[PDB]
Amino acid sequence: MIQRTPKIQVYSRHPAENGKSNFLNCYVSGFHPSDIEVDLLKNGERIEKVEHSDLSFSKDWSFYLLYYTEFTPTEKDEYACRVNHVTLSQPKIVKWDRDM
Amino acid sequence: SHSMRYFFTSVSRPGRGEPRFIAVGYVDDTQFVRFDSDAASQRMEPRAPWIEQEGPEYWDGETRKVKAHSQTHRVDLGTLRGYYNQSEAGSHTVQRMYGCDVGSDWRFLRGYHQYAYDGKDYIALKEDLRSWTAADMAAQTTKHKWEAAHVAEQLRAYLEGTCVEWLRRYLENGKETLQRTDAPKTHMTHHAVSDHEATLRCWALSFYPAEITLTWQRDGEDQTQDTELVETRPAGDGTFQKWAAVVVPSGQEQRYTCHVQHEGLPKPLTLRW
Amino acid sequence: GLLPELPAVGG
Repeated sequence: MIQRTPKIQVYSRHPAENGKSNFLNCYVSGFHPSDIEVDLLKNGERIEKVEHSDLSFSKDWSFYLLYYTEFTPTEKDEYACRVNHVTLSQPKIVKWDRDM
Repeated sequence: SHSMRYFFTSVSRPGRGEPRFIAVGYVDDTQFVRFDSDAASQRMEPRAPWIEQEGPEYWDGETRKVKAHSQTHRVDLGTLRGYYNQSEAGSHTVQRMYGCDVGSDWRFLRGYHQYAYDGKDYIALKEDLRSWTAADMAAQTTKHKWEAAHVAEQLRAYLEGTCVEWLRRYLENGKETLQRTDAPKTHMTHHAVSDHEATLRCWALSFYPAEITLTWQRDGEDQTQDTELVETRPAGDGTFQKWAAVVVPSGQEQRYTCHVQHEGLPKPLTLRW
Repeated sequence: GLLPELPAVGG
């Protein structure tokens, strides 16, 4: 079996303003095999109401998934995406930057 | 130009039970149906409002067909484990994609039917819909089998005929969304990297379809150096996002222009700080 | 709408 590591983008659906409801996205793509663990973290702690898209793939057979949750950004709160996959010795954490 | 595609993934589960099977259907960049072997319904389910118009006989048929697809992929996993001399202990993956493109004229343009095992090309129907690309000697076995059983002709009949007819049906029933372009909402941001230099980022938001080109120029000339182009990503509401950035000397921001090409834009857009 | 008969890789 070939093994491709996931590329990760963490981002909001809309431009982020404090106190305005939004959606936090972790887009994982370019990976193989399909079994992957993806969590959204609020200040290091796992968020519970996280949904994801239906598994699909690109022309080169590599998989992609969108994980997402509704959230209200604030000045203080830290958000991040935690991804684990057979290609990774440790789970990779990508922080949500406001850009980006 | 428009397209209908179905994507199928089966993952064997050696520990216990039958494989995980996930099927999804798209018109262009809009997912409209799904099946998941781990979901409760065991039905083909809708994922866009315009397919919900379809009556009970559509959903019974698609459920029957998708389950038959599920069993073919289960059997395939067994077949390929044998062909590749693998044990029963490991998890393996089969992937299959098929479908059709129509042109601006809404007439058949291209058909596809291709297959991978453990993420590597296995077999693909070629553009003529009459011949096969077998990647290795396992796939050659499948090729000789499929040529003897005239699989290409059966697929051709679907891909040139029924497939295009479904696509046309869906494009009409979903026209409010499927035949609407959403032009990118563009803007530029400015990030000071030091006293000497700045990063200009050109944003393209809320666009559909996903296909888009973002390019930077300096003084009106294509620049590749010191740029960064992210992969196009889903917003989650059916639209897409992308950005491109360029690092520039501070005070020279005005020399640089971001150029945006999209189907929803009559003439290309130009942004400047 | 799906293919009526999917071909199996082992016939």
